[PDB]
Amino acid sequence: CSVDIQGNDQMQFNTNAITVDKSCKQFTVNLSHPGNLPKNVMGHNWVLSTAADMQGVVTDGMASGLDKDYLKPDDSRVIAHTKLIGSGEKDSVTFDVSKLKEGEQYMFFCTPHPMKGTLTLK
Ligand SMILES: [Cu+]
Repeated sequence: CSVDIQGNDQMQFNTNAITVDKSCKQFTVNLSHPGNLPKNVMGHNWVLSTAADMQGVVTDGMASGLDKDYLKPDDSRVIAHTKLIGSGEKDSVTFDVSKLKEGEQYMFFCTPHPMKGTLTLK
């Protein structure tokens, strides 16, 4: 009931797709950042929302800026998120798998960078 994911200096996640076993009551993502660039210039976060909500999350996050991890505080669209990390740093996030609803489309993404993928219940 976890997955390790990396974001690198070339604005790439190392996976495009996360699957969550329905046996899991909670799920944990462990984000890391191979490379050499620091947070203030190539910081990554890992953020989960519905596909429909992603654009607003990104837009409001960019408006909120670096010190708020490029996320709007208390954004109710955000199901789960990590903090922003620079190279060598790590953050994990855990969420309640019962927040994932039947028939909904979930996406994960970094807010400052064009990096995204799908999250699916197995
Ligand atoms: Cu990023």
